[PDB]
Amino acid sequence: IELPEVPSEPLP
Amino acid sequence: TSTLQKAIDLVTKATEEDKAKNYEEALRLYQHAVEYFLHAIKYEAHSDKAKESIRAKCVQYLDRAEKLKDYLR
Repeated sequence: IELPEVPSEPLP
Repeated sequence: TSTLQKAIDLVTKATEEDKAKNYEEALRLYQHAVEYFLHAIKYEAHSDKAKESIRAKCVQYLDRAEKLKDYLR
């Protein structure tokens, strides 16, 4: 099982 | 296509949209991905470590969707 990691963007 | 596979597919795109500054599109995909993930652990059988992985990522995806919809609104 290999899941992705949400992108840590500089959004509000 | 497996339920989990779909979950990953939807989330994968969601991340791409988030990068493209598509909070709206990303948010929609995030909520969808989570839905499939939860359905996989419930409707599909998997080891404990697997479930924990889904439950952990699930809360991560939703949290992102929450904040996204938070400032968006």
